[PDB]
Amino acid sequence: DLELHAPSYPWSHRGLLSSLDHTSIRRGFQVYKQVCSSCHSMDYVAYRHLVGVCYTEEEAKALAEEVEVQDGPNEDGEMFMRPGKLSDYFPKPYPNPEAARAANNGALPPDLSYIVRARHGGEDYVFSLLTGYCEPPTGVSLREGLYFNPYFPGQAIAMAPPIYNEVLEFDDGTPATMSQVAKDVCTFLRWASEPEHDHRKRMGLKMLMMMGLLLPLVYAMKRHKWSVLKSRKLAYRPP
Amino acid sequence: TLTARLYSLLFRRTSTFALTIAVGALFFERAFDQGADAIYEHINQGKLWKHIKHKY
Amino acid sequence: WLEGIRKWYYNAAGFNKLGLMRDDTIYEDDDVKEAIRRLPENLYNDRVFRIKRALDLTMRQQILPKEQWTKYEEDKFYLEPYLKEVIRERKEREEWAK
Amino acid sequence: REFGHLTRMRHVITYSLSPFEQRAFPHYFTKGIPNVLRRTRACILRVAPPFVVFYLVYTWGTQEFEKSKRKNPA
Amino acid sequence: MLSRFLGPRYRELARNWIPTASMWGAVGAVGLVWATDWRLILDWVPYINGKF
Amino acid sequence: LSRFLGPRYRELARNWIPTASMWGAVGAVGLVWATDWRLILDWVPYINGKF
Amino acid sequence: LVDPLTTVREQCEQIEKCIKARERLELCDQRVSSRSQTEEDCTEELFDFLHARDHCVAHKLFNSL
Amino acid sequence: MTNIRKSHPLMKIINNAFIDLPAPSNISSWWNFGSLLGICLILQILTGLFLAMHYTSDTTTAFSSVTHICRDVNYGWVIRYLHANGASMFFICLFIHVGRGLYYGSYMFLETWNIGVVLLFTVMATAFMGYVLPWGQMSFWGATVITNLLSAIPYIGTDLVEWIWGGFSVDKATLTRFFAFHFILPFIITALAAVHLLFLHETGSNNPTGISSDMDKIPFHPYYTIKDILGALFMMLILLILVLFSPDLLGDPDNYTPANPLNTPPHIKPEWYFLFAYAILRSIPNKLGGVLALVASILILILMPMLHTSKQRSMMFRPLSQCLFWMLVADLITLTWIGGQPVEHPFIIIGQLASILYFLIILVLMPITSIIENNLLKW
Amino acid sequence: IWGGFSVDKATLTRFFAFHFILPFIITALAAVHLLFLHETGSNNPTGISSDMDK
Amino acid sequence: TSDTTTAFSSVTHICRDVNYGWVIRYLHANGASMFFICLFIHVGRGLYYGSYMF
Amino acid sequence: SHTDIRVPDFSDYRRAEVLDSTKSSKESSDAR
Amino acid sequence: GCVPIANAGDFGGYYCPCHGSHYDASGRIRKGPAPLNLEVPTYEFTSDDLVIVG
Ligand code: HEM
Ligand code: HEM
Ligand code: HEM
Ligand code: FES
Repeated sequence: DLELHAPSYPWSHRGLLSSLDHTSIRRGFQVYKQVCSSCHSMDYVAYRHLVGVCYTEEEAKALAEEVEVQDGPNEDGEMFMRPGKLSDYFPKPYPNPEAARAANNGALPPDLSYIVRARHGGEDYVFSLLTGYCEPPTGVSLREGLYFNPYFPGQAIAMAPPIYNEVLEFDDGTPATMSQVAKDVCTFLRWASEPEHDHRKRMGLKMLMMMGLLLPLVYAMKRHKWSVLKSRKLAYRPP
Repeated sequence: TLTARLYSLLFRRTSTFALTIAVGALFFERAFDQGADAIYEHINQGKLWKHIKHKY
Repeated sequence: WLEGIRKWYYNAAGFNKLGLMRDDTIYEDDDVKEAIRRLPENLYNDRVFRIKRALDLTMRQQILPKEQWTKYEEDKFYLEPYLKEVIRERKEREEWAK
Repeated sequence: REFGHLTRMRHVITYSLSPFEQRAFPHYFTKGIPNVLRRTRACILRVAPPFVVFYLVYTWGTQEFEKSKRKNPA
Repeated sequence: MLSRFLGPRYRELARNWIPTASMWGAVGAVGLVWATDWRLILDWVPYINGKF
Repeated sequence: LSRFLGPRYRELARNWIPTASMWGAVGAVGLVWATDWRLILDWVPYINGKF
Repeated sequence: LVDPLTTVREQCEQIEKCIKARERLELCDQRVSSRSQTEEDCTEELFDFLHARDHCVAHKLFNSL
Repeated sequence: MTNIRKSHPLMKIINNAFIDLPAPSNISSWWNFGSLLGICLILQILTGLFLAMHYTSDTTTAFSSVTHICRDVNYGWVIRYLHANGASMFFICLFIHVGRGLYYGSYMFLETWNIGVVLLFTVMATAFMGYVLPWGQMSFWGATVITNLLSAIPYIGTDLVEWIWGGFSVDKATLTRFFAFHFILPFIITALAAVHLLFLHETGSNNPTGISSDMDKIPFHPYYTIKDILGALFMMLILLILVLFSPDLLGDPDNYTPANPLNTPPHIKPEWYFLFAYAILRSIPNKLGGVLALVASILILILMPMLHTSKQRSMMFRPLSQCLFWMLVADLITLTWIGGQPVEHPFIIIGQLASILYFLIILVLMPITSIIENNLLKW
Repeated sequence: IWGGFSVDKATLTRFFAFHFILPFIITALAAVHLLFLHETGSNNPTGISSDMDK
Repeated sequence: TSDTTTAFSSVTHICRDVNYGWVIRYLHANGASMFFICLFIHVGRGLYYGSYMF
Repeated sequence: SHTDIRVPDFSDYRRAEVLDSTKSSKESSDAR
Repeated sequence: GCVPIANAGDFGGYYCPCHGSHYDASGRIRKGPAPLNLEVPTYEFTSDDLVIVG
């Protein structure tokens, strides 16, 4: 059996009040679009959420119209195909779950809208997983089609190696090293799971400050109004 | 004493107490929000969208 | 001897720290509720002031100075006779009910 | 149950001071720290032992489990 | 709510409580503009206005 | 407790046993009637026509 | 192109925890291979080796990235 | 002519309940949790309503609705995680409240104690349905397991289980009825909490010492009201730390996978606040015995006023009994951890001993010990 | 109140939520109604106080 | 299911494919009608016999 | 007797302003 | 069901090739982490062409 747990990587957003590197989010979206979107899906995230996080409005619009998304029945009686816009969720790669299972070896690529909030370990898992591919150890013979990943439960993941060195060209020009690609995609997936990650932390900061201020004064109020009982100095004078 | 003048001026009347509290909150929200946003952007510099907007 | 463990438990109980002599810590059931009532005036007043002191100390989370900790050998059982009489009367009443 | 039908009490004198002349934090640390140390001394020997034996039981279970999950000569 | 409430003592009492009631209304107005974040007042204000 | 048993309580019980037992009979009849316990109504003449 | 992942992998494999983890690994492999029909797997030794390597690797790598 | 505080018929109860209520002078912080429960309930009512604002209790859209709350609605994530962590914190304060009641001999108050037991039951049922609502993998599978536990009841087992399910398995009907039940029950809890306070007010309160404080009562308003506010602020501190720095710290990530009735998750552990009974349920090999032990674990609180025999009301002055009580708390923690762990060699036997000792302390060890110091203190 | 620009999803869901909660508020206010009524007693058709005939 | 794509379908489901569900649904609607009938009669009684003096 | 009783010294708890027996608390009442 | 067979495999009828607990011709798992064999319902072969199941 055994379950090799993912080591705790020192992510930039790991800090108590540290938010994700949004430039890393911009880089991590491209790998999802050009690599992970080929078989996987992010159905719960639309192009609208992308603006203001790692893209501006015009780039988001252009990116959305790059793909083609289905709209409702036209005035003739059938589906009419239209380019995407801001209010369209990320395109599904496969028409239905059955098509997804059949197209692959027989497994199902889980949607990544929550894969970081569903896997025990979080980003440290996924990153390590994408970088955990290796030759199976002696005495283990995986079936044709199965690939060996120690971090995957059962060590028999049905995933072709998704990330290899120089898989795609980052627009800004950062090197396409597999480690960089995996790091950026993991940050992007964490953002996808927890979009409020920035604001939450920001809110927490304020909660730390004012409750560091309210708590003494309120306490200072209590000891103020409770001091009468705390300095009673009783006396007994029986006859 | 400054505290004594403060109390004799705008703390004796409970209604003036409320006015002081409200006008104080008016500026406290502003100052605290500015300061906390300042601390947050200083801690996370070069990572927030505001800091990297100018590139694109 | 057995008195050794009795004294050890008395010191470990902690009500001697607050000035209470055993009987002041009694759970007030009906029989006890009568037992306090039957007490003479002086004993009742002393008990009520003593409990007042304990409540004050517990509110302040303090104890008496070491000197005024009621000794084991000085713990007078002012309620045992009255409470025992109440219990005997209750037993007789129940027996007549039978 | 309201104030007045509560008890009978006699010869008890209670003094007090207003909250506006007594410092709300009178020698906070100076007397608080010995007080907290005394309170901790009173109860540590009767509070901690069950928790430490729980800790031992928990850690022991953790390894015993993962050893049971280890290999075996054959 | 009739001639009973109209009288010199009642008028004087009105005068006595006019400052308190009026600045209570001022308290209410300030609280309202604060809570609602009313721009049409807050724009004219000093430093506060920099929020927008 | 020891407050129970003894002389008086046993004839108290003897007095109240018919009432309590037949109140329990009331409860049994009410339960079988409300829940329509097929098992019991199999052995009553009229009400076999339900099923 | 050179990935920093492989570099950090090697310089962390030089650690002595990884040294003895590897020792048990090559002790397991021929023990399993020579045994023609055994049903043992060296997955446990590989798991300990990977744990020892990866906890160490996490400390490095991200600085280079 | 008369103070409106004590003249207005509606103001009478409020004044006699929170303003001029005679309270013990030496009340410790352990009693503040009494407020912390009630206030917390309001947040659960306040937040839980807003979750109900945007929620379609339907198998095909419940999870989508929850994600839309946490991702699209303005500050919906705040409300959602505030609600969940508030429920967890509510159970924290409930356990601390029961512990305080056990310690300072409050179960002498009988009617309040039984009403509190009913409150506990209702709150646990409410939390169960609430965890069912999100319709994640753990939601659906834990609901299936816990409702299948009812099959152990003889004769009426299967029909009762199918009745609760609303069909043949946990599906549309089960979720739809669970949402409405989760809506109604907290109002029952509120009315029952009002009854709890009504019963309590007639006997005052139990101070830590345990002796009657009828002669040292103090007005409620200038006092604990402010102390209760301070306690509520500390509670808000803990809750806000939980929500704002690690929302899913107390929660299994597997719930974020949509509920698929084809894949059993690797672990079927319920929420953190139920394992203490769940572990007991795992301990007894017999299914019916397991269910009876599970229910009796909570029901044992009712027997507590009967089992008390020490002539002192409170635990302040009973050292050996205090060691026993802290052993009980350690046992509860051990049971929670065991319920967290799977059913394997090292954990089965530990669960057996934990359950046995947890029952033994309450039934045998505590009263037998209570005899001992009574004999020790010459009475 | 709409939750959007027209009566739509949010309006229906929130109307369900409010329609669920409110009748319990009705119950509370009805209890207070009875509480207030008891302090004077019901009014007979004749209107005049019937304290000698209760 | 308070969703604009299943609300009407769910109501039809209650009326049609639920054991004695039509009875519950029509009991709800006509009970609302009768509740308002009783409320109007109650308000009329209060107006007539001068119960607003309370 | 009523003459015999007296208020125990509170000097340990008093604020700095109201600590001397010759000054008047009216001066520092506003400050406190 | 990690990328399994469709009534095929080395072990007659069914066989899990991802993990252990290889299925049998009747579905019995050979040895591994599968809690049990292929799930079996309460079939009712009271007549031909019927075999009622759940
Ligand atoms: C007794 C107090 C309450 C407790 C302990 C409680 C507990 C819970 C819990 C644990 C969840 C699961 C949350 C999650 O897994 O993310 C939940 C969900 C929910 N609760 Fe409550 N709840 C309470 C009161 C209420 C009330 C009064 C309402 C309705 C007004 C409500 C509405 C909901 C809804 C709609 C959900 C589903 C959305 C979600 O998962 O958060 N709750 N509840
Ligand atoms: C719905 C959750 C509950 C609420 C809102 C609630 C409310 C309260 C409040 C406000 C108090 C007074 C403060 C205090 O003494 O702590 C109190 C006291 C008490 N409650 Fe609860 N309670 C709840 C659950 C319980 C439970 C589960 C029990 C135990 C079965 C219980 C039994 C008691 C007892 C015995 C007291 C008296 C404590 C004392 O004064 O010494 N309650 N309750
Ligand atoms: C939520 C619905 C209501 C309930 C459950 C309710 C409940 C009651 C009940 C049970 C009574 C005593 C029986 C009676 O005298 O009729 C009563 C009396 C009364 N109610 Fe209501 N009521 C409701 C609505 C109203 C309304 C809308 C009004 C008018 C604004 C009103 C005003 C009164 C008055 C004036 C009385 C005294 C009648 C008398 O003295 O003769 N109630 N209410
Ligand atoms: S893949 Fe068929 S269950 Fe293992």
